[PDB]
Amino acid sequence: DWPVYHRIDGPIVMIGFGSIGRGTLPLIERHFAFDRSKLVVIDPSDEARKLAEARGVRFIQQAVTRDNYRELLVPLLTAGPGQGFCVNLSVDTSSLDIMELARENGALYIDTVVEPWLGFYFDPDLKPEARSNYALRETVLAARRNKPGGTTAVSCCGANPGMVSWFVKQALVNLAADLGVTGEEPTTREEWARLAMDLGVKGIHIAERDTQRASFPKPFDVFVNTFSVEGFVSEGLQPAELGWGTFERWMPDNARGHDSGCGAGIYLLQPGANTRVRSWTPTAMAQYGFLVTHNESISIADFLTVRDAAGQAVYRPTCHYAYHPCNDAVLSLHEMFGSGKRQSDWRILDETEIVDGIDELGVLLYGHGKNAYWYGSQLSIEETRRIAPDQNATGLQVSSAVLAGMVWALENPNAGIVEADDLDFRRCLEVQTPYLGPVVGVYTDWTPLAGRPGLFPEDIDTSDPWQFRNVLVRD
Amino acid sequence: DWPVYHRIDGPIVMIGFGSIGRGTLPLIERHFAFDRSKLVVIDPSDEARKLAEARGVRFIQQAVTRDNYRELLVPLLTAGPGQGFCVNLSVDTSSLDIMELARENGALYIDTVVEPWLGFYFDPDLKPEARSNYALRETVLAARRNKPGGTTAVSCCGANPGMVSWFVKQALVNLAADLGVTGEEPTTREEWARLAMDLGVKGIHIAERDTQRASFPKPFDVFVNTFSVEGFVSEGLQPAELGWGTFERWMPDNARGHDSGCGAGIYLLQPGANTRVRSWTPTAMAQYGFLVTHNESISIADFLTVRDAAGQAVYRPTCHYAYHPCNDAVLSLHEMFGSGKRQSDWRILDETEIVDGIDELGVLLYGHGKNAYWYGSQLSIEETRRIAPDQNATGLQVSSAVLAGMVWALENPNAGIVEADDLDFRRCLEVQTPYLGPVVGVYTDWTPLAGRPGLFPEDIDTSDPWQFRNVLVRD
Ligand SMILES: NC(=O)c1ccc[n+]([C@@H]2O[C@H](COP(=O)([O-])OP(=O)(O)OC[C@H]3O[C@@H](n4cnc5c(N)ncnc54)[C@H](O)[C@@H]3O)[C@@H](O)[C@H]2O)c1
Ligand SMILES: NC(=O)c1ccc[n+]([C@@H]2O[C@H](COP(=O)([O-])OP(=O)(O)OC[C@H]3O[C@@H](n4cnc5c(N)ncnc54)[C@H](O)[C@@H]3O)[C@@H](O)[C@H]2O)c1
Repeated sequence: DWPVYHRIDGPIVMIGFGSIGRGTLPLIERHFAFDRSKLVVIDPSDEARKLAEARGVRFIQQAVTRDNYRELLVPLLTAGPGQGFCVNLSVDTSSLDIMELARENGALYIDTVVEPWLGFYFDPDLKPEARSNYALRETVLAARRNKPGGTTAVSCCGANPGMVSWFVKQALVNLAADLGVTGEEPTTREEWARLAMDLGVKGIHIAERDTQRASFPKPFDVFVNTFSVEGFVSEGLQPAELGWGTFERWMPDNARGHDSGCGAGIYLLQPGANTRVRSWTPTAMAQYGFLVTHNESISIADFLTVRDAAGQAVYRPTCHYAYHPCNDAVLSLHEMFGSGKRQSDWRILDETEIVDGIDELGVLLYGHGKNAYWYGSQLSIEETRRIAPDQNATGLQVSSAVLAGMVWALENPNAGIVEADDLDFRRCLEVQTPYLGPVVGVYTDWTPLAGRPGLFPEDIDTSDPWQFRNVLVRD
Repeated sequence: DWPVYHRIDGPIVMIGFGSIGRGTLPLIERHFAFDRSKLVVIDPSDEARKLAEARGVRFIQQAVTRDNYRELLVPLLTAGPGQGFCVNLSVDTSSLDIMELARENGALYIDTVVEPWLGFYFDPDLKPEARSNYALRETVLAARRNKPGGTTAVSCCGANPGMVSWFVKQALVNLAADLGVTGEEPTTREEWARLAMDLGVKGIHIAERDTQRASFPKPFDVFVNTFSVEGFVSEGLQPAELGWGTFERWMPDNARGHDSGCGAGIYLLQPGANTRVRSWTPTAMAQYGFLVTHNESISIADFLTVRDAAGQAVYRPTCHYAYHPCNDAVLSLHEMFGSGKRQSDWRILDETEIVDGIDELGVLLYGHGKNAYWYGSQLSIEETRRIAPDQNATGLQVSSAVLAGMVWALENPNAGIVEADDLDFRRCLEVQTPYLGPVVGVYTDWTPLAGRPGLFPEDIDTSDPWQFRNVLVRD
């Protein structure tokens, strides 16, 4: 008795059939009506081909490249009779170029990252700033300015970026209610931004702890993760990056801003997966997270910016990832950065290989009158296995978020290029929540200055515990 | 047919019966002749009591403290008929005070660390310099000056500090042959220092990689290690510390020296178990180690110091620990520092819980004509079980070193206060080698600049790859 949300009146082209594609395909088949032969999967991998053949879906074993993407995707997306849907869950392909092609041809589009064409991330002719997610996001914002309106294309609608934007909205509404502030839920961007300002939210961590454990010990010289290894390593080697709040009064010497764009970002001249921050989640309590760059770090800070009449920002929250991956990924990062190079092999943990654990993923709003508030999902691998096949808990949070964005795009098909912060957060969470396990809000009195200073001198700001000065792990 | 080296006619007083005591006692019973009833074990824990009772050995369930150690230990050391042997394998006791008591009463003494009385490691009034192993070692050096000669007391004779001092001497001999350096084998401290200078040894890593894996996944909120958790955490929270070589051109801003003493060391105003360094071992290849303070970092650099007539140091190698512990300890450190406090529970892995792996422990001599040379032990858990009971591979490298130090002290019982660098390294390795598994020398062309600079600017010294400026990892 699963709900069927909408009929798709055209081709469904899934680009990429890795961990997320494999988890999303069953949800698409479950929740949408369409003729079976309308759906086709594109992935160059032989392992992906064999899995698709076993599931009985059409499969085209090809890499989408800058050279072929028009000749390949335009016929597939315009096969008729009506509007198709491009579901982009790949690596090494330009989200912007495919998004623009889909829009030119009237097809809906969704992805989970602003990915560039193969060769971008390690091109030595690029300055660190050009490798930032801020710069990639600005290409999408410029595309929206150049062609406002038109067919809906949802950028960066996964678990994070994606779902966490909806959690921020629900958390802000919950904070206001827990303070006795009633009525008038925000409906415009400026109203959301002023709610965060008015409640005194200084910053937001994307506070995640993955406790999924494997049935085999970590193999030497193998990178192990619960989702894309190539994707995670690629983003881990990008500069550490954060949305930068107006309350901050210190940044590292190797921090830099941007000459252009929305104004909400800084980056550090060091890899994010080797940069630690002090953070907190309900199950982990105090923990280190890695400051891996993510689209929502910028987009959430941008969304919640209040400007004056002159257009200058007067309020903006800090926002960044504080990611504690599964234990085998922690070991994998230690191995990779300690050897100076990528391991010779890698593997993504299948649900059949996971003995227990959860993916605790939420937002940590701090600086307000109740200090810190964590809101998000505590989905376990055991619950995952009972409600959705072919994925672990990490994957289900992502694939259910793509499902939600697809429902929203089908229900709002003339909205133009949108981010997760632009969607109806209540409708999206209504679609996604059956796949999120426990969704809870927890207050804590912890701050980054708990237990500090210790036995060594430290550079801290005791008048403001949540300053980045105190969060960043430094010598 | 294990060799029985000597008969011990006096009391054998073992202070502490933890992981090392439990591995050393069977070796003492195997390799020395004596009546079992002259053994006495002192330990405050019930777990130790039951283990000692299971071996039918006399047990005293007491913590040795500053308030009771004289009245508790003097009768035991002087019970006769022969000369006593105090084997100190404890935590929370003063190595110096117990050592001086033993010498005062004509009893031999051996320990594996310069330990202070309980309370020192976390006294909030102590300046960081006073919490350094340099300072603790200076208390032993002063005792030797104040009372030269006399009954032999062996300070810091475990695997590291201890065995690695003998590896350094053998490695210097191997390097001299391979580099064509001619001359008689050195037989005095000055001649060893001169050999290291003449070979161009810029520095030495105590380069260790523990690959022992457990049969169960790491539990949350449990520190897991292959030896003393309390001792490892205590030394991990002391300042990072190293012997400081004359070739070094740079030290970090938070580095500090010493106004008095042998002059061979610096320390950093940060905990050593959260300080990473770039290093290398044969099985690990390039890896991160932690810069945990160790007595041998100072003692080896001091031993290999060449002075001019004025008394000023003209050559000294850098020397420090570069320790990659077992995977569960790596996770335990990330957990402990990430939370800001010790875990609620801890456990030491038993040989029955270890499924495979080795304790690769050696010395990496670098800066010479063949770049870098690693010499040491690759003892596996499988070999350990075949040759010695009640311990893992980490433990056996330590207990066999205590055995070797005991044999040397019996054959040299009036040598005064001595460090491992002062013992006859060939005789000690003759006793220890049956318990070390493969002992190999390996050259490598790896340097700390391999693959650098990369995607980001780095504060490196391209003129000399082995500078500490290139080894230390900045966060
Ligand atoms: N927003 C989020 O929450 C979130 C979470 C996880 C992953 N992601 C992103 O989703 C994407 C997929 O993650 P994943 O775990 O499935 O990764 P994955 O590595 O498992 O799978 C990637 C797939 O892309 C395919 N591929 C490679 N080059 C291709 C090309 N040129 N054309 C088509 N396909 C190609 C590969 O064969 C592979 O099957 C990644 O880009 C990742 O960054 C987003
Ligand atoms: N040099 C080396 O290679 C090396 C290697 C490992 C350990 N060590 C050192 O050896 C020592 C023993 O290590 P371990 O692994 O056996 O430690 P452990 O923690 O396993 O055991 C310590 C024992 O000391 C006992 N103890 C505590 N307080 C005491 C007191 N006041 N008097 C007497 N006993 C007391 C405890 O009850 C326990 O049984 C530690 O100090 C450690 O730092 C040296």
